[PDB]
Amino acid sequence: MELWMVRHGETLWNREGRLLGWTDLPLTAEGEAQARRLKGALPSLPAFSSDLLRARRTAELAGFSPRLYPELREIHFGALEGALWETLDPRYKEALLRFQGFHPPGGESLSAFQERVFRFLEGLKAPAVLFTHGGVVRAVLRALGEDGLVPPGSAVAVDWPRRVLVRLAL
Ligand SMILES: [Cl-]
Repeated sequence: MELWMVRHGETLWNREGRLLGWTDLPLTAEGEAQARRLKGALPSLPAFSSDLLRARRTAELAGFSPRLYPELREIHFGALEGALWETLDPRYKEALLRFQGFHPPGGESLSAFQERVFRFLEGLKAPAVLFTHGGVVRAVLRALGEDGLVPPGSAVAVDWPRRVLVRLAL
């Protein structure tokens, strides 16, 4: 199944290196511009979006009218929401870099997070554009053997559950 995964545009925390999960931060001005540049650049397929503001806004600016679904949310960082990456306890940093064995206090375990994400992908019947978050895009790419590092406001197409098709960074 062809699936376009769009990482929402820049927020102040994506810029200052602060963990951003369920905190409902808005896109920066540049983040909004990144979203606007996607309009007309992505296939006009049916759209689905995380319910968090920044994701919904990116969809809107990119010319879409997505159905809001919480399963597309970034992982919940719990007590570590907004936590500065610099001073993040080495154990969390390591776990987050390896993308495994990470369960932020009060947040979701990486296992529960990836389960709701892949469960959502399994429920899709026809190709679509998913306006989501960095951790979601990363989970998908990692499962596919490839790096899950794309920049904010960018999109990557994947033929789930097989491989990556194209990476769009404008
Ligand atoms: Cl993100």
